[PDB]
Amino acid sequence: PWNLSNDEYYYPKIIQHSIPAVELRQPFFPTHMGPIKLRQFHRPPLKKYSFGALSQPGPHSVQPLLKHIKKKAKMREQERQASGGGEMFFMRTPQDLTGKDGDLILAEYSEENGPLMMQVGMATKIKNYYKRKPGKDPGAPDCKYGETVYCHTSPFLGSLHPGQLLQAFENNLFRAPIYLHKMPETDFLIIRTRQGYYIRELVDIFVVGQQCPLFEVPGPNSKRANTHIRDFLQVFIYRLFWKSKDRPRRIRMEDIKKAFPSHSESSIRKRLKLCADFKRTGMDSNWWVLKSDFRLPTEEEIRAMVSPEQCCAYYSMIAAEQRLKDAGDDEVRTAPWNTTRAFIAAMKGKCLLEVTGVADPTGCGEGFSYVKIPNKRFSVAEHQERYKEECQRIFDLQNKVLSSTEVLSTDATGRCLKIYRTFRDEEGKEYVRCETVRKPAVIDAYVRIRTTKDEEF
Amino acid sequence: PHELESQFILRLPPEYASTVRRAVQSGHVNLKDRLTIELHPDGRHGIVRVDRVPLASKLVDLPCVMESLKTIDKKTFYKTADICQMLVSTEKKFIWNHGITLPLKNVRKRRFRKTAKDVEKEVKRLLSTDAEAVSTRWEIIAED
Amino acid sequence: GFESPRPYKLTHQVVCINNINFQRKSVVGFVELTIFPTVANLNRIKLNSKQCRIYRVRINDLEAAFIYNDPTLEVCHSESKQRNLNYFSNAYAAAVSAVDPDAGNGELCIKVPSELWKHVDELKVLKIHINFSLDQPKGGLHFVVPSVEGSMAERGAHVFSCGYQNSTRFWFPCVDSYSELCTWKLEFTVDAAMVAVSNGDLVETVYTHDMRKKTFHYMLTIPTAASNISLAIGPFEILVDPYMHEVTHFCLPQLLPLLKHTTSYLHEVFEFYEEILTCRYPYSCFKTVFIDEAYVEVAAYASMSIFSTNLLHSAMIIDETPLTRRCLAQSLAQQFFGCFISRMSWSDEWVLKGISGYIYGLWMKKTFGVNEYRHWIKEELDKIVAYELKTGGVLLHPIFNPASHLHFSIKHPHTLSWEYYSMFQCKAHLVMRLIENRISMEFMLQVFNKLLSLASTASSQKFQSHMWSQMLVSTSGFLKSISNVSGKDIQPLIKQWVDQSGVVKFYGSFAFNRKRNVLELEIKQDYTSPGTQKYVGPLKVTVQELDGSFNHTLQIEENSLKHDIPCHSKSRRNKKKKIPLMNGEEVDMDLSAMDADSPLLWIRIDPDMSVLRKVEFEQADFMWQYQLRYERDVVAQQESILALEKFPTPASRLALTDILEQEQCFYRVRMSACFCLAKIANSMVSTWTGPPAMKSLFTRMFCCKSCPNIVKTNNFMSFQSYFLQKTMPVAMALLRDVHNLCPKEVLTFILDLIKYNDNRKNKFSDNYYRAEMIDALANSVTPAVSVNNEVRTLDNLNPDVRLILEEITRFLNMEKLLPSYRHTITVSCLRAIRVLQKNGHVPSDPALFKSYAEYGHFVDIRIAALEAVVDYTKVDRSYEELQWLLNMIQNDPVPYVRHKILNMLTKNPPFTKNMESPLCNEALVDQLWKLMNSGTSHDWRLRCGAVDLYFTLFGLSRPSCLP
Repeated sequence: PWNLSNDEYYYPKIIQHSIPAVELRQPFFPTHMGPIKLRQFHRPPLKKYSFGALSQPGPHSVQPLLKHIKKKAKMREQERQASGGGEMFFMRTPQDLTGKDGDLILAEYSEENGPLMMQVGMATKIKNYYKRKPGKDPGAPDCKYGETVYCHTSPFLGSLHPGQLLQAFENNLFRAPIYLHKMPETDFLIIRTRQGYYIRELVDIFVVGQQCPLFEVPGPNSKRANTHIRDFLQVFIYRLFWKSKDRPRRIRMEDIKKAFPSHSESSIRKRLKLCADFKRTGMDSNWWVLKSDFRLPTEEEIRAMVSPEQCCAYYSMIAAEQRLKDAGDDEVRTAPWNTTRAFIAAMKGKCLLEVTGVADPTGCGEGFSYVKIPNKRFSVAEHQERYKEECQRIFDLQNKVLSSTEVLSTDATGRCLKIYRTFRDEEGKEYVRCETVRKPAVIDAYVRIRTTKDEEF
Repeated sequence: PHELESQFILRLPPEYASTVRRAVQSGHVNLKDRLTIELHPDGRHGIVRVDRVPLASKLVDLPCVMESLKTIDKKTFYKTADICQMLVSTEKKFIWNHGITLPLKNVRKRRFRKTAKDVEKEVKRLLSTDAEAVSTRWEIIAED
Repeated sequence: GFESPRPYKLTHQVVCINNINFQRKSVVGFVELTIFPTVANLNRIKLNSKQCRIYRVRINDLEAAFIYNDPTLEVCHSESKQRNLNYFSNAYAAAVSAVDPDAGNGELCIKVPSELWKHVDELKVLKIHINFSLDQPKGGLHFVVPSVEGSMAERGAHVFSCGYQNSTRFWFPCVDSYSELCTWKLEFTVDAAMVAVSNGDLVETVYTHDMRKKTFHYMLTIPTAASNISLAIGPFEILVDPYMHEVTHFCLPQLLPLLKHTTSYLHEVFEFYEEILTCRYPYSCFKTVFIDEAYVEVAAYASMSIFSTNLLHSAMIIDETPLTRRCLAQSLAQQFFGCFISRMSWSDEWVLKGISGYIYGLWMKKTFGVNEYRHWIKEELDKIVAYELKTGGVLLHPIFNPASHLHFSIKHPHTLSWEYYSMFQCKAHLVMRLIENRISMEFMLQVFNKLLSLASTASSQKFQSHMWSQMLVSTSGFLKSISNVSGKDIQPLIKQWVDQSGVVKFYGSFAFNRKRNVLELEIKQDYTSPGTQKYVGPLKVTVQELDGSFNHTLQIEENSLKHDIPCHSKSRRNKKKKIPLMNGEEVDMDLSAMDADSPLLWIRIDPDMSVLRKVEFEQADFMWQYQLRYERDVVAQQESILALEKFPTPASRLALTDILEQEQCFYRVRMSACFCLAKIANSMVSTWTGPPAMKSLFTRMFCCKSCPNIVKTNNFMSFQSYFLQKTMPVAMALLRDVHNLCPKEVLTFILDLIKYNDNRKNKFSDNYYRAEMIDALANSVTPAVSVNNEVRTLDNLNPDVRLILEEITRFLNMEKLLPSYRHTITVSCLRAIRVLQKNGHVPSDPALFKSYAEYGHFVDIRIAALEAVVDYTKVDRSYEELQWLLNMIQNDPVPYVRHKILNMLTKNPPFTKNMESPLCNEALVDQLWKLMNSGTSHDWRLRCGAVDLYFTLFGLSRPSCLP
């Protein structure tokens, strides 16, 4: 008369990226990110060029690109109608991923540092979830972008109202509610390259709400973390062997040491031990030639080794590692391995989440917090219903605040550190400098090195 | 090799924004002569010249992260670049508190969770001074 | 593209029924058809009619001449001395094809008058007004008139339209094909205390001028076929659904609370079928009628379903809630895809049956869980491989004989055997699951939504079939819509599993090469059996090694025998680490039974059931025990239980006992482990150490802690230990001692389970648990030691069987005063008395079962008693009991009982063709040939059952026992 299938004990629980993205090519998916590049993660500064037309100082004309946009769109439509008229796959080259062509939209994020974030070259879809009205309904309010789907079971934490259409970014990484806003009347988009400036207008900008993670970010020193590091290094080594023109395929070690400089060379040797051997003398000297019995894997096997979403999860982990490391348990709970594990476990029904907490990326009552609470004088329906209603309330507050077009008005020891320094001036002198640090941030970082260097003996 | 393109947002005064918008939607190369951009070696200062009229510019850091997403069929969207900087035309001064969209205003102050314990660089300079020294004396102090 | 086989197109039909006389079992009425001729010189118009006396026919208010002849009344001539079955099957196929409306033919041939020829050549409308009368129908309308006195509403008399496929010709003249769609206007003048339920929406209900009768007017604007039009007239209690308000439920009087509880789930079935498809329910109303003496357990018509009242249960009845729930669900699935989207030919029936069964399986998956879905899919697949290896094969989509390996013609639904019809629907929904496996489930639901959306844009036009044929699906249109939504075509899969009629047989054996660390599989097919075919596609195999579960795809070409797959490490035996499973979890395994040199723990050939297959894999017994314990798939646990019966080692007893003790195992696996443990315990007698099997486990799970032999008072609120508790003594009674007699420790345990049963405290009934206790008492009966054929009297009774006989006498007599839910204890006690008679305990006398097989009893008692009489006339070679059964086939009021008697006499035949029996006269051959030819001419299901009985008894050639 009921379920009676013990399903939680037996079963406890489409996106096509560009060919530069699924092949993990090194501008788009970096092999190594240093500390200053991990602090500027997904916020790349405007670099000064050393050679090129923009490297020479002076005024530089921006160039309109509307003949280029319509020429490329007409050319892609000719390609599509020559191939039978169906839907085609166009992003096959890195030069397809420029902003100079196609219909660009912008997508702004509500959180400062999301748990997962797409790299350049990866695809996402726009799904318009539309819950019909009870009984008769006119049809989904039509939307310019995305495809419409009728959702009786809400994908997000809250539930859709009857007759409410909600757009969302959907990919393998996350699923997040987006809200279309019109652009400001003053802002244009300047694409600078080495050759010059180019200008587009923008008309559509989405605001992306709190992400619902679908991929689990690994923890630091995890088994999945070390497995991804080893597999990424192996894929890079195989693609360097494929790029080699020598008839016995051969690579150099310091190419891999340039790509992965934080790696100890014992690990790189370990990856090269099987599939290569070092020639010291004769021909191919100081090269790692490929073994003659070793079949180098094909392109689809190398693609099946590492996925781009695993690289995004690893980049999220190491960026969060840097941010936590720079900021000296509440912060550790807000780390994406914890929050992604909490949300995916909540979606399997393992556990519940306190929707008000410190993992809240807003810092106010808006938005959720993905940290695990146990699912346990009611100990069953009361807790479950309370969690459910708080989830619908937060989902509905966030939707309203984000889609608002209303204008918003612009708005322990108490001990300092003092250091005495003794130095020798030119000729003969012994001046002593007493310097006082009143910044408690400078204090903490300063002292921590001494205490470490005091133990480093 | 391939270098990731660097896109930023240019904000103009509203009358100059209307002239630049009309010249962009027209599409001639006449706009190329009319609109120029000179970035100073400060890195956070510039002139944008609209119709040969100089405007003073500052390259500021945006509080959220934007991403340009191109499409061919308006159903699948491919990420092309990350935008984090804006050349508004008319350090703490080079940080913008508001976001571009209307719901995101005072985001850095209100909708951003702040966790706290430049400073690291100052600590490195202090360590270098201690190394170049001979004798170092330290005491956590009180009010003085 | 659909081109009609008829030279006319039917637009509208009015069916008016007056004078439904229940005393005389008679209806009078007329029928007015509105046809547009498509060819000039139409001359004759051929309509379908059976059992109706045609009074007059007027075409455009001009008197026309008709001629009626039905070749299916007497298929072969009475004075032909042929007695072989191939002659009758060809003559019956030709007779059904001569009345087929799917050709141009028909039974009533009306001649167009001469003055209308200038009206028919330039193609203008013709309005044909036939008025008819059913004098005392033997088919079509079934009159259930009880013999209580009072008014016809006070005694509970009702009529309903019975039959399967195109059987609407049995109660009004029509074009009885699924391809002739028209709009409908239905008027029924019934008594004032009765209600007439039919298809469409009820536009009004007017009184007659004496206020003693009232006319129900129905209108059907969605163009349906004549075969989807139904009728139920009776004194029904009306109940509007309190959740969905266009759905009305009709029951027989005094059964309103059962109707309230039973039909309270149906709104969730509606919500599911409208949430996986994206079309709403196409009809404007839905009506569920619950009736007595039903033809089938569930029939689905346009905007209407007719169920039997035996599905109605109360709130305290379990073991009947899922069965009634899934009957409602498959009626609604056929509402979507058998009645709205109809059939273009008799071929393309597999499309509709497959879509209905497939979406009903998706409902079962969401409602009862993925594990119940896998168990159901496995039992359907075992059913079809048993039937196809037994006799030939089921051929979905034949081309017009295409299947000559079987004794009937598959050109028409009314010549099919009933077991073939059941296996046809079963294979159709499994092939649709295969199409979902090749082309993913969301694309499959998009195919179904595209078909429904074409049909619903078609359903609102008024053009007479310019666009109404988009509501008819074909095979080519279905494959084209699949190719439209996915870009892949399934033509190899369609060519293999639809057009070819066979299942595959796999024999696998492995060997582990320790030197090269590979696993050498050896898979060979038996393709020379009569039911089999050769598979050349890819094949998935899942190997569980110590490093985890890995899937491999094997290419099994014709000349292939050895497949070398690679194996992983064995470093999880160096350290104790947990071994990761098929899902994401990992467990601790006891690796003491595993081989030291091989890492692989178990192998499964085709785990996802992606072909229609029967696998015979040769693992080692420890691999079967590991697959029983630690697998996260219920079909693999079931197949390991099935394969552990050949290994009676005590490690397998420990494996099944650990499965039985384990909650968080699926309950139908533990119910199988009971019977497997009983078989293993019977095979290792003179080795078994302690008590009998499952007894200590029963006292540990279901009895008191302070009293081991007193059972706990019944609390059936868990629904998994209820099923396990009621199935464990039934398996425990199959225990046997060294003397081949059931031990007196298990029989005493079952009798103490019966005595100490207290059910005054649970909210559920006890009828199924007590009925299973009688079944456990019947399982313990071993054959008696008769000496010199001694007459079985009361004094020389077994001392064991006297206790059993006292208990079943007490149970049957208490059922006579306090009856159960569906007389489950009567059925169990009649079955147990037949068990005691089958051995030499009770005298072999059929008079008790012949008294329980009378007309006034409940139908479950009737079919249990008739099963006992069929078993008696098989064992005792009784001539007069066979004549009793054949007479009951000829004249019984309930046609379901006649079909069931023919079915049971086919399954348990009194003799086969190989046997010499005293019941092989020319008289019996003449009786059964007269029953095929005449006699069963009114049902289309009794005639196929008589053909099946003649095939089982005498074979395809000339009856041998004849001059």
